[PDB]
Amino acid sequence: VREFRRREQEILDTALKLFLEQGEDSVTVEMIADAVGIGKGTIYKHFKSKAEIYLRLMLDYERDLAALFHDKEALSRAYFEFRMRDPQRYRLFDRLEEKVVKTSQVPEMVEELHKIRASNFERLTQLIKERIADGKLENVPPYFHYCAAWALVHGAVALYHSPFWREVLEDQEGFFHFLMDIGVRMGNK
Amino acid sequence: PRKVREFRRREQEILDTALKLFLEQGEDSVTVEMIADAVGIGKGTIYKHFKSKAEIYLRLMLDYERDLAALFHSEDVARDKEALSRAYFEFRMRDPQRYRLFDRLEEKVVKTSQVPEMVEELHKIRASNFERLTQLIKERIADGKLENVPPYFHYCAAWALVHGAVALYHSPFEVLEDQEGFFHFLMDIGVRMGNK
Repeated sequence: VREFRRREQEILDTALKLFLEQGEDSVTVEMIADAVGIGKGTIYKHFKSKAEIYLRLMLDYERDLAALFHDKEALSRAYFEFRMRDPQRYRLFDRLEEKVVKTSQVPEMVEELHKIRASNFERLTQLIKERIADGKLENVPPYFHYCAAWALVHGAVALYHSPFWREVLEDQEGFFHFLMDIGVRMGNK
Repeated sequence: PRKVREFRRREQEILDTALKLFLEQGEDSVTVEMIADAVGIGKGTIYKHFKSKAEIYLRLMLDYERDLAALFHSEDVARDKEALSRAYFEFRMRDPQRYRLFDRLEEKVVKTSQVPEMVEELHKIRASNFERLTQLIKERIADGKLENVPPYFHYCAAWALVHGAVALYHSPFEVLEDQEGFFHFLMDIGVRMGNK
């Protein structure tokens, strides 16, 4: 029943933690089975392969993003918070783009991923257009704002994996909120 | 004199040619003999300038750092602190292929035992450039332009924006018509981020 959920989200949450601690190529399905305490027979009733776990973790990420779009300033801020919390996951997903998404594996899930990604792209573009029409954002093509936000998030994720960040940068949580302020205010009219 | 001027002219032609060949065919493919042949000299002559490809690598990086240092000697009759801040983003964001090349060379030659005198040189100029850029930040904070947060906040934000812009230009994303207007939009954003 609802108990199917406990397992599912337990394989999901275990797999991801495993993937980020030890690299995803090293993590096999038996390992996620032992870590949660079950056999790979029971793994298969939930996820027929690790690629289904890969895709489900990405589909769940896009679904949480979509939930966010359901105060435009507070929304723009909560979008940068969501994109920039957890840089490790963002990098895992960037890698899975070439390892799983751009292949013939789990094609029904990959097809749904494209659909929710195109839909999320449209929603954030609409937020940009409304902030433009509200006079907050500069009246340039919306992909100016879209690609600027893409660059800022991408470079912030890269920054979090750097020796400067983990050894010289002091107040990491204060900097995090500074990054998000910078995100809300960029391109402002 | 003449002999040194033609020496330095050929050195520069070697560096211009090596860099072009590196970006066109991937640096790992390009031998010194490929470079010498491209400039029309032999191996014996190119050896008189750079004893190995690794020395060409390091010299290209040093040249970059000396270019950045000279940016910080812009006179104020021509560059105020806001104009200098714009010129830094301009210098940083033009040439994404070279930025991406220099990232790879960091692993290949800088963090290794090849050409240790040039590498020691590189870290010294880098430290001076870090101090120069931090100074510009602190002067813009004191002028009321930048938000009064630790200066490394602005430095890391500037790093993140340049890094992401370079990755944007390496993406398959026809998405960016009017790449010149967006380039000047990105520079305004650079100048304006973290403003009070």
